[PDB]
Amino acid sequence: TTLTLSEAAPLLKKEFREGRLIPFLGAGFSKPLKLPDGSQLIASLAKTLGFEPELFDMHGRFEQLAEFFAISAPNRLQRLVYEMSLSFDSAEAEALREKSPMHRALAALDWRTIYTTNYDKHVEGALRDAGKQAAVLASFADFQGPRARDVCEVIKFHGTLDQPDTIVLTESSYFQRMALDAPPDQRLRADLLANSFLFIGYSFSDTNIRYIWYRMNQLREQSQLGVKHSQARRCFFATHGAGLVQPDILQQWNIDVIQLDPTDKSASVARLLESIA
Amino acid sequence: TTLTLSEAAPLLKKEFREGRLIPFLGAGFSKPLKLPDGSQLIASLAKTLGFEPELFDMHGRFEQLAEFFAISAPNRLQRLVYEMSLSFDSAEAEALREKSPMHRALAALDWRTIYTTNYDKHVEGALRDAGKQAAVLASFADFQGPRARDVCEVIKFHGTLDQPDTIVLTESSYFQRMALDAPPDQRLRADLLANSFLFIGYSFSDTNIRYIWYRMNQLREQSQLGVKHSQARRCFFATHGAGLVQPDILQQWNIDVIQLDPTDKSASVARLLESIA
Amino acid sequence: TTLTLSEAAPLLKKEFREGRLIPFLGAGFSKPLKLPDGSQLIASLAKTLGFEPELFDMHGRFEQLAEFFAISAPNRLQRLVYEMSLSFDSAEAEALREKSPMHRALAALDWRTIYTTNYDKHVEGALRDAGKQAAVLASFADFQGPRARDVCEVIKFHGTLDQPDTIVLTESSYFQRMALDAPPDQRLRADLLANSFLFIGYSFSDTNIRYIWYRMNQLREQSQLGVKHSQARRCFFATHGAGLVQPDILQQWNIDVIQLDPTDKSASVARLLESIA
Amino acid sequence: TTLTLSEAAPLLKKEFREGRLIPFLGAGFSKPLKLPDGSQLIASLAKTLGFEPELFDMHGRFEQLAEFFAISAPNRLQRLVYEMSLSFDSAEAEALREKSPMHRALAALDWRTIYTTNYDKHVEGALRDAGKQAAVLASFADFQGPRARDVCEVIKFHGTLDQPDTIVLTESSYFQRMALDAPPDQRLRADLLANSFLFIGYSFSDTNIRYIWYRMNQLREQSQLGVKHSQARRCFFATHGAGLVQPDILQQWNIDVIQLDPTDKSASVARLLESIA
Amino acid sequence: TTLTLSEAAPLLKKEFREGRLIPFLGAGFSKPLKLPDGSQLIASLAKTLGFEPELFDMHGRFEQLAEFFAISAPNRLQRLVYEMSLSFDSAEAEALREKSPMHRALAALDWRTIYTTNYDKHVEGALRDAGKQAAVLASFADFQGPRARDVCEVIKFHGTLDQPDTIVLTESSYFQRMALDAPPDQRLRADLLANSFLFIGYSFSDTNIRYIWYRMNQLREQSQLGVKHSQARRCFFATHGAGLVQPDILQQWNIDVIQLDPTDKSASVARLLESIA
Amino acid sequence: TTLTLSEAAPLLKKEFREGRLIPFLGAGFSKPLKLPDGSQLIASLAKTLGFEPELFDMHGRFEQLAEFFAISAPNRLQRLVYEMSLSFDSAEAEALREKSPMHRALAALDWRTIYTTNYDKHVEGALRDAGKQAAVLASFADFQGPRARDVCEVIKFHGTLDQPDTIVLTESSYFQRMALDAPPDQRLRADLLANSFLFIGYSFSDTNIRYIWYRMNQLREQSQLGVKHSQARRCFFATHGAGLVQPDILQQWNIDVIQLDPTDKSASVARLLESIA
Amino acid sequence: APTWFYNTTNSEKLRELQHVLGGSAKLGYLTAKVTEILDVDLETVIRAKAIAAYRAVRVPVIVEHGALCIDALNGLPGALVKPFWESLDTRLCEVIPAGQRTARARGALCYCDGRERHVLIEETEGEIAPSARGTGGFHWDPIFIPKGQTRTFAEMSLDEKLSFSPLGRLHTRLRTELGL
Ligand SMILES: O=c1nc[nH]c2c1ncn2[C@H]1C[C@H](O)[C@@H](COP(=O)(O)OP(=O)(O)OP(=O)(O)O)O1
Ligand SMILES: [Zn+2]
Repeated sequence: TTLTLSEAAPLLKKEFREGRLIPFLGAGFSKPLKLPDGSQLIASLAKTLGFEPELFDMHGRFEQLAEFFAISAPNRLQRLVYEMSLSFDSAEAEALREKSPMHRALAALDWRTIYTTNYDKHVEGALRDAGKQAAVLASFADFQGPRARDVCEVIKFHGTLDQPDTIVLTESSYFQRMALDAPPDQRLRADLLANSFLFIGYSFSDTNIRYIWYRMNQLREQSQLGVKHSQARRCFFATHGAGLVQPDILQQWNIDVIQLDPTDKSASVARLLESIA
Repeated sequence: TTLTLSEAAPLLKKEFREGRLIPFLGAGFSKPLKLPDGSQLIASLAKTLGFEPELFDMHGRFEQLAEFFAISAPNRLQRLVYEMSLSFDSAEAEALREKSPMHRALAALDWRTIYTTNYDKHVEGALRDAGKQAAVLASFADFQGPRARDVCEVIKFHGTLDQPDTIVLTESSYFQRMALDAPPDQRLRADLLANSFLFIGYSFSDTNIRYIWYRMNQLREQSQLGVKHSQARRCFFATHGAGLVQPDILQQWNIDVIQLDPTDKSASVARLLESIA
Repeated sequence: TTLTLSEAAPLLKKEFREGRLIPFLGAGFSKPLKLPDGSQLIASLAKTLGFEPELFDMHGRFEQLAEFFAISAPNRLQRLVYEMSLSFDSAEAEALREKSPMHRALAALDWRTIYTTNYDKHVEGALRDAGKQAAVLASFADFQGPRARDVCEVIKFHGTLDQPDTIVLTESSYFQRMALDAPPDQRLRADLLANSFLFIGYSFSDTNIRYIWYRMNQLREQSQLGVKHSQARRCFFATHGAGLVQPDILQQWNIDVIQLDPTDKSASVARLLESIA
Repeated sequence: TTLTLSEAAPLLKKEFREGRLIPFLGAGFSKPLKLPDGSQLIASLAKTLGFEPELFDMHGRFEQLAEFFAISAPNRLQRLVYEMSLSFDSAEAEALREKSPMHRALAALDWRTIYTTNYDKHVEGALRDAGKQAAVLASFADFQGPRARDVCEVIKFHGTLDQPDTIVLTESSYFQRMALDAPPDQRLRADLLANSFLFIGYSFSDTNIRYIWYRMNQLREQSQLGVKHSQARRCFFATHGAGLVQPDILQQWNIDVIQLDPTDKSASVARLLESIA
Repeated sequence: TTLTLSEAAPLLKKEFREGRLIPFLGAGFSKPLKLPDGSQLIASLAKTLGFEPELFDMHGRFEQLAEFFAISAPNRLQRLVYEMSLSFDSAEAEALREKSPMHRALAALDWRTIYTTNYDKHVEGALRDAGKQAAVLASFADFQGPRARDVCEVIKFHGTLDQPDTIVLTESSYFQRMALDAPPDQRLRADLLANSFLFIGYSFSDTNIRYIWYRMNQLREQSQLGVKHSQARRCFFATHGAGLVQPDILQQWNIDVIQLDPTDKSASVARLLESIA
Repeated sequence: TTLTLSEAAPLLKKEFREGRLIPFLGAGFSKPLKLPDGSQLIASLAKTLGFEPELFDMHGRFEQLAEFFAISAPNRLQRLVYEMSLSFDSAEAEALREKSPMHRALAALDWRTIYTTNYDKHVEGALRDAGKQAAVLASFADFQGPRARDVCEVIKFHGTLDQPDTIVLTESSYFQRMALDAPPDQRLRADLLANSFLFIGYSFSDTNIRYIWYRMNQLREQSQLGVKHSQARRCFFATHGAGLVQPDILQQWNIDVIQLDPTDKSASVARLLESIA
Repeated sequence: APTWFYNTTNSEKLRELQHVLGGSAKLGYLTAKVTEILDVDLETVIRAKAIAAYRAVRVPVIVEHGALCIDALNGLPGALVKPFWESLDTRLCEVIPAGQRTARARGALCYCDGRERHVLIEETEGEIAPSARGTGGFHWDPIFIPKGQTRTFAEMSLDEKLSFSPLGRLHTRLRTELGL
């Protein structure tokens, strides 16, 4: 009911040599850089507001606690972006990034499009470390700006720290992305029409990501394809610790789960990215 | 920062005598009828699937555990509707409903529209107990069907048990309502343009209810009203146990919180509905 | 107020050598193949219905007269597609297509994406004549189907005759495309975020094409770019006979008009496509 | 014609024990923290634009070269603030700041108001290092925000990096401050009515600072005080390398020059701040 | 729509214990000292000019009738100041000032800044009666003069009788203060950035006071704060007899009205100043 | 990115025949009369003060070195005006002015208003040479003085040598003009509301000229005109040697650059003024 | 109107560059006088000469500086050739020992558009003559004999001198990179 690493490796080679495999990188991909995930941010927002971090967690979800933070005082969200920029993109996080085996194995492949939902320059920065060049696309001005001819386009799906208007963190910013009208939303839905995705270090907790894969099946089911042909183009979900409910929800959306070895999280991902080559 | 019962009582009389107050009733309004809330359903779905009810709860949210239930076997969702109908609308739940002080105090007022998100005939059934007559509107055929002239229209916002296609319980049914295209969605957004609402026994956990009040502020903020005039038409949220984060999120959406006495939940609601008269 | 051919030629070379120029081909591009335009179809639909072709034209627009045709009798639209197949993709239209100077000049360039709104295999057929290979993408199954690695993707925006469910001709099919949810709609809006377009043989009479360029400016104006930077990425509209109103409407949408010589329509287009090389 | 360190020391003790001495700190005060001054920023802006740093300097003044940078591309100023945040407020600039003798000698005194024109947290950060607490005031929301009772207010006169809308760097932002209507402008002109200032590490090159001291003399000369009484309240300008023209311009504005020893710039400033105690 | 005395008392205690409450005293504060208000001056100017006091009132406003008085003859304004000094600061007005309950309740609090618009030494004289010491600041030479360390600064906003050049009474002197360039104007606009004010005995009839609160909202509205945060810092307007139009004009400028009991004007003010303690 | 002479010639004919073109003449317009520019004055001020002219230049800007000159001794500025009058308006500068091709081509056109920033009678003197009559307006008494009916008004924007109080040369005189309250300032800002200007021989180095064009865009941007209509009324900047930064700063202010041939400066200007006719 | 301007005060360099790049309508001519820095390296002096000539004329400018590195003087003069021919006119043939007369005639163009400085360097091997011979040309042309040739730059005509001199290879590189 779940692919292993050796089973999923010839399936990922076929989609990569056809140029139809696109990585989707989450907050767990920057975990070996000693960065906060979605839980250590809330522990830092609770310290500023005067909450204990265990009491602040039980008043709402991740989107709702950041919405409460941003309206506590004026200019409270601007300060967070400034603090995150100094902590996420620091020089000691740069130094952990050249010697990271996941970021080396990611940049060794010749991708054309990479999607990320984290606010750090460590995915395009991994491509600059390997001598390659990348193109960060986050806002409308980036898509219409000049690029080079054949350069890997890194789509910052949730925003970048050097453009603080593009960061979606609060609940009102997730509701603004439910219209699927932002330039990262329109680019994602067109790439999903034709490409397989590889989710690495990401857990489907964002209700706007799950809503995009929902509405791709409304195109898939209305097109009245067979049992054989509607199940042909799959997406892949590499996860150490998926539960018992979530892999069966995603089978509806043509998403297969690749079970990685949970003893060493960083080496299991790196062996997956080296098996694509 | 929070209205009491005596403070909110003249504010609710003014909107009621103008005919611009509409109740919005949740799952906590049927709690004195000994019915399950959103947690005792999941305890019953876990027993059918072979889960322990505490282990089944930590694999996903309420929408996602019901999506996992409905795809476990064919005809598994239809069985749930049949079971719910026998338990929610049973004869002993009818007998607890005439002697309930909340349902008597609700039907004593001369409403014109009532919205509910629960699957039971105990809101229109409370109106039949007081000699009044109601009109259940759940699907497209109900809105175009014949009614009488001046009859309280009960809008089953999430569906009714006698029309099992209208019940939204699983995650795919909540995503289908994100388009705001269903007949209860279109009727709600037009009533929200002109009326104050009174949330009784409901907690804002549905991401499609919160998205409707989100997009009413996008009309409110784009209309460029003043500080005084954009804050004039309020909605009211009667809750015994609102936390510390959620009342400040809803102040954005012109929703005021009415703090009820948490020692006796049923008598606190009944004194609120009697203060409107 | 309008570019000439020699003025627009260095502007089209710059966007082509960067790989950011995409042709958009209309019904006037298949006019030297002796095919009907949008007016000779209505003259053929009026003959079947028993109308005089001048009396049938004054009862509605092009979308509405085809809607009236399709509901006159059962299977009346299926017959039209069969008839169009016989006359648009006939062998004598193939023979006029190798010796056409526009189709030779189009296929001489190394495009990557071509959009068309006409129902004929004469744009991808022009690429097969030059030894190149093309990939027709019209429906959801085409986007998820297998292609080769670097092949010009011809996006049949309004449908193809070999897939009669994809043809949008009647008014109800244009209203179904107003949601911008079809796979050619989603691919167009993502290519418009990053690329210049060249409209050849097309007149903006489709209210779903004009609505896509409308909503790209709602992204452009909300992004609050300057006067200089919001006017940088232009689109180009080659037309022999644009009026006095329509070029000023399209200046709002960053669409520049290239005035071609109206004495010989086919040679003026061919000199434009040869100036890009 | 110029005060020495021992001559100016009893003049600074008298104004400090009366509570009427306010420091004004410039870009040279953060020079021992290895930060750029106004010339190494322009060397960094020229590298991004593709200029040689000596050729870029001869096309305009400091305000005008930053205005040219900010309009070269969209979101070009936002990136600069992000980069400056990473380099000005880095952890190695924090570590040089505790062992800096100027920042220790500044925080040893019990000031009430400090003005700075540099975008870094190293003046209020020096007060946090000495156990004291500071209050950064940069925007309108900071002045109306809550503070404590007796806390040194650090007025970021040109803006702060955690509030990027307050940074005045380009020429258009200096012209917007010529109206003297910003909250740091209004607070400065009222403190100048009653207090002596001590300029440390600042050179009068900003035409809005010089315009404020200009218009204080228009109040001083119109009040028709004597020769003795109009020259009583002085301001002090500690500078290693003032030229031959600028000290005589500032004598008009009751600004006296304190000549510091130019062999060691950091130790000369530290002996001045220790002589006030 | 209007605060009472008991409602406004905890709001004034909070701003006073933080040191952010500043009294603003008008001509009605010296009414129990049997002094003229703005109407009995005009009755005295009409007697000198040979007018009947009811006929002189209908030829212009208060500013314009004093402008007509000052240009009737040479040295006519100097005489008025001399006469006002003998009447306003007489010994029998001193004797009514120690036994006045408002002036005792004002001096019992430990203020730091007091603004007045009346020409009499009865606000700083009330502080000398309570053993405290005050510092009158009216002209440019007063702001740069020597004071003590922690002494309540009484800002004579419209001038003092012992410095007759500072008195603004005529229309030309109000127009000279429209530039907001005088030393009491610059000190007021900087204190308004950070402090709540309490208007006692003053009615907003001066078009230069109303223009200062106008231009503080132009800073407040351009800073784009929320509905919640732009309404946080309020000012207070204690008045027995405010009409129906003026309290709603001042709600724009964050000025709340405290309704005092109009039966005894002196005792209502004294109970307000004792409730702050 | 820069107009040539033949491109800008039909644009200047259209504004001239409508009477909406006004010349703005700088110090380079009197360069063929062998007069000092802004650098040879400073070489003459350094000789009087005892400086070497290369050492005097590096102690401040042009405004600041003249401020240092004027306060070196009493009556030192009066002597400069006397010396400038004898040198600028000498008889041999008159004789070079009739045979100058620029001054003949300027006076051949029928202007109505001419602005100059140089202290010499060679712009109105050029009009007297062509038989026309001019009206010099420099001070308040000139604007209210008698003129003839239709006579070209020459606005001496920085002053005239026969009225030495109007000359702005020192830094304190430039700061006095920052209020934009002088009669040449008020006349310029009203002519800029309705007319195109032609800058000949002037380089934007005066921070009060640049501040006037700054605040015309604050009227232009607040009026919320479109992209098309806010860019309609242009100003023109004829310059042989504009750099790489300054033409892009002035595009913000609707100022277009006309590149003249730098081999012969006098003949390039004369061909521009003859192309307007 | 021209878009590039060749700046020289030497009227003999002007007629050489107008002999080949003269018909180009995109090239103008200016005569501003600049001051060179004190360094023997040709690359350092020509790069500091363009920044000092752009500051004078404020248009896209092309400057030219040469070198006459000599093996017997360990590379002297280098870019210091301007004050040698002023001081040692034909005694420069005598201060160098007979038997090791080899030298390099280097020459450099640097064009500055206001943002970037690009240096083009060509170079001609040769040897100093035993005595000055020839009348044509200008400074140090009677003393330099190119490799293979027996004659000096002064003995050859302007067409023949530019088939050996560094400027004859710098015409084509300046025309191609600037589109003249
Ligand atoms: O190809 C050449 N063939 C013969 N003589 C040459 C050549 N190239 C430079 N020379 C001479 C000329 C000058 O005496 C010295 C270079 O010094 P140099 O600074 O470039 O001459 P310059 O100051 O008079 O004119 P410019 O303003 O263009 O620098 O060596
Ligand atoms: Zn030279």
